[PDB]
Amino acid sequence: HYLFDVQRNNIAMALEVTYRERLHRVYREVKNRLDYHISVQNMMRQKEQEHMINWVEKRVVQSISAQQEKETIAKCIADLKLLSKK
Amino acid sequence: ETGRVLSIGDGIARVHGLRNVQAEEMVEFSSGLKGMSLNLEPDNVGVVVFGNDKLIKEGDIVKRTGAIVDVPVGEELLGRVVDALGNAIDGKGPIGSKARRRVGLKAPGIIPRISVREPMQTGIKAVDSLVPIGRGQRELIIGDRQTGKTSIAIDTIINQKRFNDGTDEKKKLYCIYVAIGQKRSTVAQLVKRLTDADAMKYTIVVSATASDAAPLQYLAPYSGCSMGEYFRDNGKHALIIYDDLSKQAVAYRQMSLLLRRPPGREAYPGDVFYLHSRLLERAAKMNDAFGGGSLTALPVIETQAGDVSAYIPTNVISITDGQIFLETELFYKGIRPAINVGLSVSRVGSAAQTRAMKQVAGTMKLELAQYREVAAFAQFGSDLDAATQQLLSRGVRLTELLKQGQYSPMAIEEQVAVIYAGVRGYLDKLEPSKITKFENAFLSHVISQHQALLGKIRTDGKISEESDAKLKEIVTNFLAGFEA
Amino acid sequence: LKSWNETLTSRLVDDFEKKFNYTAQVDA
Amino acid sequence: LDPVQKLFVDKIREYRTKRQTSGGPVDAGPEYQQDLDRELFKLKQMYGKADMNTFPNFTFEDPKFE
Amino acid sequence: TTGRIVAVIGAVVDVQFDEGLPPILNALEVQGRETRLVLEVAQHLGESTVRTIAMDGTEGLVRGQKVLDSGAPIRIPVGPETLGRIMNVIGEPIDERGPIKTKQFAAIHAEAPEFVEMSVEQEILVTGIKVVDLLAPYAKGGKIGLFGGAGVGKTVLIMELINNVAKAHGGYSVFAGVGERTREGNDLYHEMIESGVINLKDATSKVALVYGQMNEPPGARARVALTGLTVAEYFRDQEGQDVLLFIDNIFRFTQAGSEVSALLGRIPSAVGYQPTLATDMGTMQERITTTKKGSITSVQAIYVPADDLTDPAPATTFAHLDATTVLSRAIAELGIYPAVDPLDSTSRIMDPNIVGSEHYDVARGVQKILQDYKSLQDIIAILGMDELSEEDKLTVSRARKIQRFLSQPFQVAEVFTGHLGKLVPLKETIKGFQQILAGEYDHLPEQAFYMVGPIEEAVAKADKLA
Amino acid sequence: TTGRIVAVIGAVVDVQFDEGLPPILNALEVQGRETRLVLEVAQHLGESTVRTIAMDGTEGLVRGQKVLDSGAPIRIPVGPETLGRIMNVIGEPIDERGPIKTKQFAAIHAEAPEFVEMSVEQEILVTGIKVVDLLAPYAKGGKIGLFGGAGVGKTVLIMELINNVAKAHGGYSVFAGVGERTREGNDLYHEMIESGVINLKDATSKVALVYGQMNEPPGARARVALTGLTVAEYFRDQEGQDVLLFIDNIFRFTQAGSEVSALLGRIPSAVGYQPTLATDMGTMQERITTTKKGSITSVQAIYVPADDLTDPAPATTFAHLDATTVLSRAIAELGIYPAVDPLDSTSRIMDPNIVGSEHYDVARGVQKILQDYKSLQDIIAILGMDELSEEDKLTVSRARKIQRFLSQPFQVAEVFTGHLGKLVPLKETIKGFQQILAGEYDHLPEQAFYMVGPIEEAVAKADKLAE
Ligand SMILES: Nc1ncnc2c1ncn2[C@@H]1O[C@H](COP(=O)(O)OP(=O)(O)NP(=O)(O)O)[C@@H](O)[C@H]1O
Ligand SMILES: Nc1ncnc2c1ncn2[C@@H]1O[C@H](COP(=O)(O)OP(=O)(O)NP(=O)(O)O)[C@@H](O)[C@H]1O
Ligand SMILES: Nc1ncnc2c1ncn2[C@@H]1O[C@H](COP(=O)(O)OP(=O)(O)O)[C@@H](O)[C@H]1O
Ligand SMILES: [Mg+2]
Ligand SMILES: [Mg+2]
Ligand SMILES: [Mg+2]
Repeated sequence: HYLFDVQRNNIAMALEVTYRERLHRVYREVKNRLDYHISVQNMMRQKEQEHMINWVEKRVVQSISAQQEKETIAKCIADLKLLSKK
Repeated sequence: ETGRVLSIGDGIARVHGLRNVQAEEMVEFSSGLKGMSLNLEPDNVGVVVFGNDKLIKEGDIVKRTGAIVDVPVGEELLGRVVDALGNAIDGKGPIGSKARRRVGLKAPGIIPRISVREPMQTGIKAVDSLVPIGRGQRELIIGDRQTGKTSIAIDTIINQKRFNDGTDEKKKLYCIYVAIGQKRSTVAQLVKRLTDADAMKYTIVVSATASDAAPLQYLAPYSGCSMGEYFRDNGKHALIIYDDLSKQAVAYRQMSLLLRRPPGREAYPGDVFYLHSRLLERAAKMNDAFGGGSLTALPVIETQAGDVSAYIPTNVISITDGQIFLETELFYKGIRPAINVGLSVSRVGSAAQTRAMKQVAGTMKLELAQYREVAAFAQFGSDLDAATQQLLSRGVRLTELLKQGQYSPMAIEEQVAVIYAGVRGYLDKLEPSKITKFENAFLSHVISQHQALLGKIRTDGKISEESDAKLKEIVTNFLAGFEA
Repeated sequence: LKSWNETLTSRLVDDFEKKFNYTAQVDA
Repeated sequence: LDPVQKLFVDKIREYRTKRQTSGGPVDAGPEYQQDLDRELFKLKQMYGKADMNTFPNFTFEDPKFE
Repeated sequence: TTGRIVAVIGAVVDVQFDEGLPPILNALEVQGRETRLVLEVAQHLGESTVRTIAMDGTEGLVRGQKVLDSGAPIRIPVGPETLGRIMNVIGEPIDERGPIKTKQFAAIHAEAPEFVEMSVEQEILVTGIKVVDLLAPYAKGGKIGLFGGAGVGKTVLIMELINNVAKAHGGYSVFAGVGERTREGNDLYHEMIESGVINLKDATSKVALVYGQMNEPPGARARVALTGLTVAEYFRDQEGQDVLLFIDNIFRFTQAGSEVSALLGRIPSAVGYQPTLATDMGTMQERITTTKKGSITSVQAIYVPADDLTDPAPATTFAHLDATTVLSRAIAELGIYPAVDPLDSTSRIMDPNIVGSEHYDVARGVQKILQDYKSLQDIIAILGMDELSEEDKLTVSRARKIQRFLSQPFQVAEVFTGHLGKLVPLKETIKGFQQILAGEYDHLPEQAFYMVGPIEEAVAKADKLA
Repeated sequence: TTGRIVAVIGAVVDVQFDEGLPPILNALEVQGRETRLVLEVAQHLGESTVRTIAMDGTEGLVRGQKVLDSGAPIRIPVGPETLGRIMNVIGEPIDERGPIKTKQFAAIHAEAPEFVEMSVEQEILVTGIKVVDLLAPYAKGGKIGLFGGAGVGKTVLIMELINNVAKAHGGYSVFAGVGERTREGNDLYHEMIESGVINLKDATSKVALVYGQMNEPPGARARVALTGLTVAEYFRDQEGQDVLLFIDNIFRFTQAGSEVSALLGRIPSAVGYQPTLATDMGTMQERITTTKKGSITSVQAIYVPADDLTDPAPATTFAHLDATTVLSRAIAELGIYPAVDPLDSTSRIMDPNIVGSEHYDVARGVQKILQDYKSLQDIIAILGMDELSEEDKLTVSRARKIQRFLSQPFQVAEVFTGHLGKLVPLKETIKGFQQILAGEYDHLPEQAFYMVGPIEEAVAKADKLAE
């Protein structure tokens, strides 16, 4: 019964492996049905904050191009270059 | 502060200006791109771009850094994965890089050093008995593709768990792993392998791959060196693995050719030797007066059809303190890890084993280079005298011993266990086709029974007539209990 | 037959937290 | 170091009129929406296509044999 | 703006822009021909001149002739309105079915998937080809390489795979024909319309075709590998889908490189190839990959010049694959099709933990007897079979059967084999060999195992002879 | 005068001079370095500019940096106060022991000992290594060369040489490691302080060390050997002494020359060596010689690139030797260290009128039988051994004995071998083989000759292996 017990410690081991699999199923399903929103909020806070910090650009290119009083704050800060360096 | 771009193409930017730029000094580009000076010529600096040179255009602006090229260093790197410049790329936010070492460091001259005495264990029976490495040694892994060249270097880091998760502060070995030329799909799959077996923690992994620019592969193994230079120059033990220098060389060739430096053999440039020479010297065994710290280096080379005449493979062999050859032939033949004993050498010999190994395998390396030749002479079925009838009657069994699984190092103690089994002639009467189901038992039988004996040999690293005596029965207490 | 013997030896958040909690060889 | 610490302020006199202007992601135009749907498909991929708000039922399977 | 041709040679042209200057990679547009002649900047020579690689014939161009910057890379149609359509290297369509009206576009060049995006998902992909499955299995979403010299049967094998794989496959497939036979395209097209993977009637088509064959200029062959690349890329990313990318022949990409590198003005490297063979490749190559997002199972046929497996081209490419199948003339000349070298084809998943150590054990057991036969190969050639020891006389006979039972009549060359096209499932593959190896069959003639399906057809054959 | 760097690639810096164009060979001085940088002048491109090799790395230089015409060729600490001291490429000491103290200095670029100064006297220097002495004895005060592919035992041999020959020697020795392993220098320093040929205390040091390893630039390596021989050239010409000059590895000289040659403006020649591999070697081997004034026994070790003894480097080296020991991979691979090819090794003094008819007749007899065995070698191993003559199974038997008795446990190789060192006096070597040859041991089994010393020590292993 030696040729007959490798099979009796195969079935007592081929069910040890399927009953462990069903116990990590619920994890791979449950923790997933919400780790989803871990991402549906991730692309959301970033993307928005892209358009948000980028929106900065086009309102500052409007601040210098417009505002002729933002051509005075030009010669300003810049003449404070020549000096310091020397 | 710096000047113009004369012309750009193929990662080579000519620059009209930079008049006070240091040779080998890294410049920076208009688009925020770090470059590098390499050709200081009369009327321009040829600069090797460290990335996509699409962004560059004629006329852009190049500005000095003043600095020769450098990288992040120190324990703040362990467990990470950084590109060739130190930058993190495993998406875990920057490293704590207070320490910043230069790549272009020359190697330790004569005095700062001391004969390599410190056993750097691989946990691979084959290596640790017949071609043993030691801390400060350069041992080359060379072979055809898919021969097992990497599952060497990996099995070795994965072996350093044992020592790095303990107390003894000398037996500890931090690992760097340069990955030059490979595909990310692999670098990754490999980190995953490290991580799983839990070794990633003590292991930098600098990675400059296929898609990375040319100078970035040129530089990668140097960077990964500086990082390992720290660990030695500050009294600790590093093992860096360049995988592989073959791909690196190719990269250096590209830069060199694009830089218009007239080509030599196989198109490589003249200093293509200097390249690997200098890098590989930087691994040393520092003498006490300098830290006692080490840098063992496993460079890796890949051959074509076995051709070790190839410019490169001959160069790197002339450099390293010995090497392991691989050979697909042995591989499929069953000899995994495929090694070719007779052709593998360790230029440090026993000077880098425990006196425990030495006693089971110190004149068995010049024995499996004669039992070799003395079974290739009397291959045919005839007659041979009283002396050479036995050597064969042994060896066949012995080889079945260095036959080893993968991702499953062994601690030196156990290696001495099995090696003892045969070498002292406690297997000299067994059918080779079993010598594996055997070992796989007699070693889990003498870990479950005698953590005793292992305790001693593991610690004092030797087999006193004491230890030996116990063995002399634990063995015998097994052959008669199976066949007889 | 024995190789099949050596592979096996090696192996809104409160609506989810409240809802979270072969022998014919004794013959042939 | 004294004519630069206030130019870094042209950057939150806007950061201001943004992280307060409610009424929708500002001035979007069409672009803003479409893309926030493509990345709503692929992010709905690695996981599955079922209900992400509910707790999944459970179909089970017997143990195979080699 | 505008600039002018000042130098022309082959597919390399030199344009001078007085105002402005196009980034390296900007598709230019020649103004003066009845044919869209895209150039593609690749160098700034200085003196406000750039150097470009054509994407078509340059007969006609003149020193003079105006060129307009496009302000962008070469950009092509992408999206689902490509499936069923044949498009060329610049996106233009060539199935004479109007234009390819499509929402978006992509450029052919593009940076490659960062390290974080990689995925270590290793699951076996069965082909029903005995050698491939038993000894070096393909991996789902893996890179696959078919190495062969002229005529050893790469193209047939890629076809059989396309059949045993992409026919019953819920998911998009892209086929890039890079510098091979134009008549092979015409052939594919029709073969895929009949079988109905392409449908002229609907948008039920499951495949996109990108073709730039061995009749087009270097530039075109140079690039088209990437056009088809870009397409597959989309279906992976903006669709998180299962993509099948077939290329034939990826070699022609490096080759074409070589043809141009000469006049671009690089200094020649080993064997005359371009200095930039490893990266030129590796950039392009590392885009073909399975990421966290989508998933590409790639299958590239790789030509080997003069059968030299060390030629830089084939030689470098090996680095990039997860499974390789190498074809030897030597084998094919013994009528052993498919011509697979059992001791030279490998997969990074022949691993018991992945394939189950019955598979891994029958494999390395075949791989052993074979490589044992191969060692005797020399003495058998000089002294003859008889001088072979008794043990060894066997190792041969068994091996020789294995050798023969790896042959498998493909469902394509039903025309050359005449024999009916078999497809063998992993089980009966692994089984049959195991038996042959345990020598249940040392009583059957060799032929009995040549060109069959499962081991039954073997033992079965052996009878019809008797 | 003063000069300004005009351009810099890798290891080759061009420089421009307002007035004082330095003559080729003239060592130049780079002003502004945290460590000394010399530039051996190499050519006049014209327009007051000179191309040059750097004797260290050019990391840092800058277009216009200040360079000064040191007025004359590199100069070194030639003299007696070099013993026990580790010099280098340019004189600077590097064992950390503060300036080498002498007021005699010589340029490392000399001419070469004219015809009339040539000494024709040659007498057998016994080494106690059986294989060399039996078949290719070295000669007191002659050019010896150690040929070897990588890993075949070239360097170990030269150790066991400096151990034997240079210890029982009361003259001066100069070992210069050109281009090889830094590990191996440190390694020798300490063995040579354990033996105390170098003594840190007194002044009894008998050994000058010059060093420039595989970690240094092409400039360095190209000239390290020019230095170490300037050092041993003094101890010859002055003392009239018996100077032992060891080099390891004279190959790295031509390789080093190779690396820069490209950048110097050379169409490459065959195998891609400098078009000058030939003369570069000549005007430099022709200095490592023996004049009437003094004698220099020289022991060079030559790398054979890929083992191809025809590779223009080792190939051209052969002309410059008086006795060549050539090392074989195939022999080493059989465990027969020292892997000397008893049929590719040659001495000028293997003349019966120099070594006697007993010696000669005995060497040549061994050489013969080994050659004959080599001849039966692919009959037997593919067409049945016992199909041989009676005469032949005999010349095989003895041959394999002779072939193994030729191995020696080296004293510096105990670490590898496993047997205690050894050393056989010439006449016990001649006798040993003469016997084996004569048929006197056809009864003792093979392994008994493998790795023993004097012939009797094989009759020892003859019973030890028995019972
Ligand atoms: N000791 C071993 N026993 C059984 N299989 C092994 C062993 N070592 C390695 N392998 C297998 O052999 C293959 C090749 O190993 P690898 O380390 O990548 O060699 P390589 O020459 O570095 N391959 P490459 O990086 O393409 O050159 C693997 O996929 C392994 O699973
Ligand atoms: N798998 C096969 N089974 C039986 N015969 C084959 C097979 N493959 C090729 N042949 C025969 O040999 C020829 C070559 O097929 P093919 O697949 O086109 O080789 P190839 O790899 O494409 N070389 P090439 O297309 O010229 O670059 C066929 O046309 C057949 O007659
Ligand atoms: N005298 C020897 N006896 C036994 N083995 C030797 C001996 N000499 C060299 N070997 C073997 O050859 C290897 C390399 O020696 P080495 O002289 O350094 O080669 P190289 O010729 O390139 O300098 C050694 O590490 C050793 O294992
Ligand atoms: Mg590898
Ligand atoms: Mg084809
Ligand atoms: Mg050496």
